[PDB]
Amino acid sequence: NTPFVFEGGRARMEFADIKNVNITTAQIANARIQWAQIDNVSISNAQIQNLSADKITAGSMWGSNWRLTVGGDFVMGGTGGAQLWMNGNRIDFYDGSGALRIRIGSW
Amino acid sequence: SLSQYMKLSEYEATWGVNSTVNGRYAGVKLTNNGTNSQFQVTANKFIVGDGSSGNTPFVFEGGRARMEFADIKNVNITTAQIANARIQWAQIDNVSISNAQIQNLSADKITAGSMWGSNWRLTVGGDFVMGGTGGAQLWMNGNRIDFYDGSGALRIRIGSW
Amino acid sequence: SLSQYMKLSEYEATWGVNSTVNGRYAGVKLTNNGTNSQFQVTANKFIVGDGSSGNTPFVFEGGRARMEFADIKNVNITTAQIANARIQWAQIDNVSISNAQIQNLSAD
Repeated sequence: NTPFVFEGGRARMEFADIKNVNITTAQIANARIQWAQIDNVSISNAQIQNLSADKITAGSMWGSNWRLTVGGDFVMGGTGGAQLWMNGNRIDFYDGSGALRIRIGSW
Repeated sequence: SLSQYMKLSEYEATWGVNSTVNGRYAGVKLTNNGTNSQFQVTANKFIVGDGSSGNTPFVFEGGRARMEFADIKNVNITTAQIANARIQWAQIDNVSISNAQIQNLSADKITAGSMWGSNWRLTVGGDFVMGGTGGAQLWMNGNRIDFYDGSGALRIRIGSW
Repeated sequence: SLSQYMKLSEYEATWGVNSTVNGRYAGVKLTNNGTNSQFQVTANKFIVGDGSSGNTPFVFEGGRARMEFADIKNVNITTAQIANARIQWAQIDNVSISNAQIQNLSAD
């Protein structure tokens, strides 16, 4: 095996153990990390067990039984298929048949 | 031995180079004790130059392996300092981040100071404020839900008056 | 003929010092076939020791490039296992995270 191959300007390595790496550009297919400190990130998909954040700018939000739309509709589901639909004009309570039972706000 | 007190011994085909000048040891000791072949470069600077451009795109210097490019299938790292990092699949046990831009965030628990959509905000104080059509605004917290109209006039209050 | 080692054929200059002890091919084979030169260290341990302290702060051992420090301008990696990682800019197609602490989190 050639588990170090410096070829064509590229240090190919099958394994490495680096105590202290500076990197200018990484292209990492898989990355387990115990303690990161990231000044800026873009991410396509995250799966975070315990997120903490000082400010969250969110487009849409979705839980198992609620959603906050990009438009600002906070919709929560209820027992029996009931639904609170809330936005900056009104709170609507729908029942499990989809019938509006209470409106509070702009009619 | 047509080499310098290094030649090749039986047990250790010691291609030493062992440049000893002013008590600085340099070498290339290809030892092979037949169990561990050790190619010990001893140098303040190990270089791989490319055989084409005289670029030195591997330079180990002063304890530091400098690389112009690398292709590492597996890397343990104790400390990274990465200026730019594209990553296809991360698994991060702990992270601090100063700015994030996440297309699809899933999370089991979100501790949050303030939260801000295009037409809503949940403040650090616990005021959830949604904007509405015409500049209307539902402002709610654990004391009340207030509906303001497009002129900022309170139209409905529910909770503490 | 070269005892401690070498071989210039018209088509390949093999600077191959092939330390073959106990069937461990140690070597360093600088081939040059005039199209590709290859400096093949073959070693259980390619060490770069500093010529100063006898520290070995590059040690290619057992298929693993051990590095006390490194400065890599452009690393492709297939699998990282990073104990601590400061990163100034990242672009992460997928991530699982156990704990995050994010000062400003934009998300679609």
